[PDB]
Amino acid sequence: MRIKKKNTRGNARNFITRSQAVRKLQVSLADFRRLCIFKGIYPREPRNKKKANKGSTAPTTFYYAKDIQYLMHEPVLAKFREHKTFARKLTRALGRGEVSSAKRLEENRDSYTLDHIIKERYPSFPDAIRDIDDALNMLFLFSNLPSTNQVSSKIINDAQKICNQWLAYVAKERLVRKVFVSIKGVYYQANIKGEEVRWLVPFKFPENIPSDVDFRIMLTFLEFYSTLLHFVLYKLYTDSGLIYPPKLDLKKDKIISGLSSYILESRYDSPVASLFSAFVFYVSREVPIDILEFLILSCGGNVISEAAMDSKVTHQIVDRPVLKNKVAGRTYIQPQWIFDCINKGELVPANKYLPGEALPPHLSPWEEKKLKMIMMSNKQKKLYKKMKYSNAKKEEQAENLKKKKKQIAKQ
Amino acid sequence: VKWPEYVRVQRQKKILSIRLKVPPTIAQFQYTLDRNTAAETFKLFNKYRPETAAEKKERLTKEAAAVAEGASPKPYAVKYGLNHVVALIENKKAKLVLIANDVDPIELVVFLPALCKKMGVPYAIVKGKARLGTLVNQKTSAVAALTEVRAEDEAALAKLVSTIDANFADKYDEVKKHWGGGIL
Amino acid sequence: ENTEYSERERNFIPQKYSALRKVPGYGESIRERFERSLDLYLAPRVRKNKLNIDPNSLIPELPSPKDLRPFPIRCSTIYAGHKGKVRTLSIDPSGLWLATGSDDGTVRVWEILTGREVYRTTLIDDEENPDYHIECIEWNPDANNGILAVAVGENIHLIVPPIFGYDIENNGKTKIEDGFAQWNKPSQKQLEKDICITISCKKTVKKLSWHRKGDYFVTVQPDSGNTSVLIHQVSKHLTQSPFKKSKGIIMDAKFHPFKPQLFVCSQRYVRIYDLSQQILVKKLLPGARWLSKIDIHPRGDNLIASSFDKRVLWHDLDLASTPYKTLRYHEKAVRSVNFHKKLPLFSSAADDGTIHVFHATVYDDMMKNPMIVPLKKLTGHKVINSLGVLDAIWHPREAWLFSAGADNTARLWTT
Amino acid sequence: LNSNPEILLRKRRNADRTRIERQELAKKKREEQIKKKRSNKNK
RNA sequence: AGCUUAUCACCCCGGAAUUGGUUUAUCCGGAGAUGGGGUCUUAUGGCUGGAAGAGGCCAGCACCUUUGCUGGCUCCGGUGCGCUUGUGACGGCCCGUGAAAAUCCACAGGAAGGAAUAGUUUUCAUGCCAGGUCGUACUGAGGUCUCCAAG
RNA sequence: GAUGGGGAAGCUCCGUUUCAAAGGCCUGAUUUUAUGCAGGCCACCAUCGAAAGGGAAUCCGGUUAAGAUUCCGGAACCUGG
Repeated sequence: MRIKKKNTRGNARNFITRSQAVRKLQVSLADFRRLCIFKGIYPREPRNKKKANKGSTAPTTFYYAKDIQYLMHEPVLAKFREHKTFARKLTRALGRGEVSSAKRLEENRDSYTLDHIIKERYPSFPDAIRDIDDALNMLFLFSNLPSTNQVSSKIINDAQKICNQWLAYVAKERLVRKVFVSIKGVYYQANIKGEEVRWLVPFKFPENIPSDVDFRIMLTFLEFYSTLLHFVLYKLYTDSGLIYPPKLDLKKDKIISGLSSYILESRYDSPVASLFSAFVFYVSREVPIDILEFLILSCGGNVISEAAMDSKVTHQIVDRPVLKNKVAGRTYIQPQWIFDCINKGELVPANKYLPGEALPPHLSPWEEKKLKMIMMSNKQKKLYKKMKYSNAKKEEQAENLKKKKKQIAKQ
Repeated sequence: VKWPEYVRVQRQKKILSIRLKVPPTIAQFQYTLDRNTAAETFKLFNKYRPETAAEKKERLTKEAAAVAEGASPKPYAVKYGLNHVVALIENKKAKLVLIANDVDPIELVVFLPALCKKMGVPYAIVKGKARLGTLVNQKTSAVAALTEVRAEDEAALAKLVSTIDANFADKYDEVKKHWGGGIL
Repeated sequence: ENTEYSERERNFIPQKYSALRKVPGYGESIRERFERSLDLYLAPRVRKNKLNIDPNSLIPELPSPKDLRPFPIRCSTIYAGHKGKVRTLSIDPSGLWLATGSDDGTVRVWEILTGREVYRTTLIDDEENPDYHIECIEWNPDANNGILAVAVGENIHLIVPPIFGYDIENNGKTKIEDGFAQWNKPSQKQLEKDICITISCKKTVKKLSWHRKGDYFVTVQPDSGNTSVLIHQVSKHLTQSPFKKSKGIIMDAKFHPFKPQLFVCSQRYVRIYDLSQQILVKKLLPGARWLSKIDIHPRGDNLIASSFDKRVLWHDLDLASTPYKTLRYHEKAVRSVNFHKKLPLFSSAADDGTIHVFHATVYDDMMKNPMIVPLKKLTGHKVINSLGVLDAIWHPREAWLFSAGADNTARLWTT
Repeated sequence: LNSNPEILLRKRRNADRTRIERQELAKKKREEQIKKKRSNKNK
């Protein structure tokens, strides 16, 4: 052989720069990143960064060559091109002054579907449920958003619809194990086909949207997770449960627009799923309902709200320092009791949960050696000193918790 | 700087359009109808878009779907071919003839303003063959005419004639004289 | 709130709330999902191996120091008499007369059990003139003759003291005057200071080492260029320069115990030179850069190097050209490293006022690599203007150690 | 040495630099929009 | 392949006419000579390994036999107006100032990156794999070119 | 000696950087009236043309009827990953 050129072989055809990926695809950076979001493609780290370049030490991100080289032939890229053609051919109609032909161009418009993009991403159903962890976190955030000029109302209404479908199913087949109310929101854990998904729901207050965040990146994630959730929910309902999609009662959606609405027709294993059976809870006005009625209906209780007005009831959930009525028939609880009954599973006594007293701390469900240092190498001294510092920074923080507990317990 | 061949050619043609002395049958163009009167001409002309190929197809299938199973006046539209406009003018069937100032061979439309002044047809040289194209389902039109009209638009058209006579033909009586393009 | 974002343990302030109604709508929630979304497609994904193990299984399995007795623990004899820092030491082969040297221009000889000053000789008269001081002193290894070398600046003074008597002394004296850089007859002032002979040179002598016999002694002068290593002999007054070139700057040179070869120890190298062939044999590459002092195992198999860049390196002369074990524990420049002669022990005196003592078994017949274990960190030495222990020498027959700090005080350590 | 195989996201660089940059850019386009409103009222 | 060996050139000390040094060839020195001391390139040599286990010269012992075996020695030097060739420092001959490119290295520069259950960097040492096509025989002697050259 | 150009009824000739749009790389939270790509860096020119010019790295011993720096034994080196 002739002397081969140096920096064109091993790591140079294994990886490519962002610029080289964009150029090779002949696609805009935005659309390159849109496809990258849909396909689940990410930058990868080579063992040599400069052999992955053509010699240069430079701030560079490396994609996998065969990954981009596999993205090139794909229906979604072709449909992006078709959207670009449609865009100019519409503004041709609009810019001239003809409205009827433009309106007709809307009628003769097909759009890209993210159907086949999931088959190649999550080939098995249990793999899709391993992703639904991050998928349900976007979607439940986007339900609790005011619609802006960035994000249309149709987007939020469809996202909220999927959210309500998810909440309805989990409360239907009784698949909750753990709850955790934090400052951030309310965490749930759910054995969905026996693999424990986790997801977060914010509190139902108006959310201050920063102008800092980019509502074009988040919209494509929503666009992928949305379709992914449609296919997941069809699979779940048509396997073990119900018809999809279920209908919604109009005068129920006028009252709550939550979870007691949206009725679903068809044609246990865990202690949590057997709890609250033959119990009827009267949720008061003061507590948030949609974060709580999900849990009651999931375990096996029943809900009658103060809100619905605007019997069999055995417990009332009230958050006031002064409670007015006080009947002999009901038992009076601050919601912390429910948030502990789900976590333990053993029905915690309501003696520490009376209206007017302070709640329990609410835990999450989640010499010679200095002399024998010497005979270690530098490649072992560096590592051992690092492990010593990592244990020290833990133990001193544990000492901080103990010292703070002692300083508070005195007061 | 270094430009392409065609860019240099169209820039050279632009400066050549100015710097030469030009014959008065040309430069009778570019002495054209002003912004208000042009907008007001199109506020009338936009009410008579020739029925686009899609609209005509759907309506004539509506005729078939109705009339085969279980009176109309003649509809008025703008008239838009040069063979047809110079047919309409000289037959005196034209009340307002609109002429583009920018035509690919200039020699095409040079007789037309003076033939309109001959026949007594109230013409207006309006700016843009693209702008005429928009009102007529075509890319370009070179000419647009308004023969007959609905009676709601009749008085507005007659006033559009009188406004164009006063604004265009009276301000540009000097344009039949005077060789254009003596710009230093 | 002072710390920059994304290099922060919590994305939130932890807060206490009495009621569930009193829980605020968390404002920085869109920011968290947006940043996670960016972390998915923009942050590079790497396959890592997390080393889930105890720290205790990183220390090598080494025998506990209690089963390797004896070794010195605490100090016994404090030698307080100097006005200047004890730069050097030397012990007689018999084991009483401990010689010291300082920048107060005063060579003092002490005992080992008492700490009494049995002798004093003063070499320079204008001592605080900083141009030249007493650098290195060496007793004669020969059995019962008592010849002491003293290197002060540009000349070597062979003092035979009036300590001993007549038999041992005149044995030493007749060994000096037998022989009759230049060798001078001592003048009147030089006769007062008990100097038998002075060997004057052009440049400053910094180190000295005898043969196993006591006939030859090697002297090293930095900045002497070519003749930076000189072999002198007393029996003939012959000054030999054994090599026609020198690789850069030389810091040390010591003879092999029994087989005739010299280990010239440069700044960067240790070069094994045979003298029966007058060639280079082996070349040691220490992992360190700058080499203070060398010492050879009494069986002549292994070797230690001390270093100004904090290293102390155990060279096996059978195993490789690299160090067998690099150990880098000291806080400052490793000033002196020395073997004990009888017992399997070696010390390491750095510039931090700290001597570390080590046990080192050497296995001769079997092809088995020598085991080196630490024993005790000896402390208590005073640091005088960023300067600790200048020298350390073992007692010939037992596990005692003589130190020498910048505190103008030598110390003796005991089991 | 009994090591557990797992995946690790490296910290996305220039996160703070771009964060503050977008914070500034948003405010700048707001102010430019206000200036456009006033200048259009002078027409 | 591992050590080792240097003219030139350069660096420090030193300050020179009473003019010195120096070549085969009269050039060199207050723009720093002789002198004292050092640094560098590995030209080309030496020792070591390859490697004596190979090659050579002998000797002895077996043989229809495709039947070889067994012992030695294979060392120590010298020399030149010599021939061949390689290399170093000079000196002439010119306004004649002395092909290009592939390839490889280096400097200036200061962008970027780099830590507490493997921080960043491998021009350091050791370890792994691979290297396609075509030519390759022979001759080549008034009549094409060219290399080696005993007494 | 193509290409760009320009001749020539034409077969084809002139011309070798010329008034050619001659292309190959980097930057980015996704590009602010909402998911249609923005900004920057560099300025000569395809190619052929040497088995005697420049050029990475292989030697010794052995072996055939005829092959050897190519085969074998031994011992090497270079280049790329």
